[PDB]
Amino acid sequence: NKITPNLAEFAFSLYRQLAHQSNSTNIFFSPVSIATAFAMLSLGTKADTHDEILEGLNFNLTEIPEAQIHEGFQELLRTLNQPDSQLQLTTGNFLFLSEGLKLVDKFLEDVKKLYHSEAFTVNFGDTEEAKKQINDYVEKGTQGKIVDLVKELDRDTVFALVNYIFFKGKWERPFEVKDTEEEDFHVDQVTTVKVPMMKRLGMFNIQHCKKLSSWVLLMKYLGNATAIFFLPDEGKLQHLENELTHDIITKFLENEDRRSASLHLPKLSITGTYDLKSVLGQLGITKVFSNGADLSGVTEEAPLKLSKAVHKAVLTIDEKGTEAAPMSIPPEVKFNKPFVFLMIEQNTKSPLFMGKVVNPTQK
Repeated sequence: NKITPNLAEFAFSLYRQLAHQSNSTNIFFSPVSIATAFAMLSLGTKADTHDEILEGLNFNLTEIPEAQIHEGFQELLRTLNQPDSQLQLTTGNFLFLSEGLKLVDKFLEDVKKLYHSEAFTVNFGDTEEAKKQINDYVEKGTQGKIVDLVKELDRDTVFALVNYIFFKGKWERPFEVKDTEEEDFHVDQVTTVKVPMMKRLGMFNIQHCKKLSSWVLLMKYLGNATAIFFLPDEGKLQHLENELTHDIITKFLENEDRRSASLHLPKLSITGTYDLKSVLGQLGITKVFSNGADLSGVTEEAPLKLSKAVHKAVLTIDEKGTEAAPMSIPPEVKFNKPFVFLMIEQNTKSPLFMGKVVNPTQK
């Protein structure tokens, strides 16, 4: 591809932003899902409001232009939602604009054409009636999987953006279920939760990276995906999260050896809701949320500005995989403690998902 280099960093710089604010919760989101959502939204913005968004995603408009970025995002977004694509990954965008605006046509047009997104006008006057239409709009277009999302709306809201994404993959080489069994997972030096622990002795592209001071495991997905797990040495969690860099993962990936290992990957299902305004705000993206907001590409009547931007992602990890099938002690590698992981898109290498698991039970 050609944006992986930047989304990769966006992914990271986005991560150390949500992690900074609560090193006690699980963290899970799709860097691509979001960039896509703002790259999409950028379509209806102009001037600085516009350039500030694409830059905020680590793009340098003077060394590459939009009419190529949008090109790249769409090439990737296809890969995922594609036809044969049985990777089981759903994702979309909701756009709620205050009813009473002659919204430019072309916009809605492009939006629901390339960036898989739908627009719905609502009555922001009634703080509760909008809350209602929305929570319900979402619960309908989400197949009833996301309920009562928006807990509480604002008062002067006039534009709201909801971005979602569910994912549950099957591995190339699956785990027998008769083998998984409950085990201790040390979330803290004091707390300990019991959790189902999938286990399998196999040939892995696992290796103990000294630079990151942590075991790094690679697990291929059935499809155009790949998951990389990082198990950090005692108290090296913080370090790991600090020394991570695209150039490093990139190298790891390149290598092609493989050695015996006894894996203890935990069976888990986690999600993560986040309010982007604040975070992206820290990452440079402000105008679209401020007052000047140049959203002329969306409406030409009154002023307008993104008031709320929410992101919900859901992941499920299990033993599922392709239906099918005393001489050198292999290293035991048990993920029974906080660990960081990242999902890559096989073709483009872009960062599909990113997270930390601090408690397999927490929600």
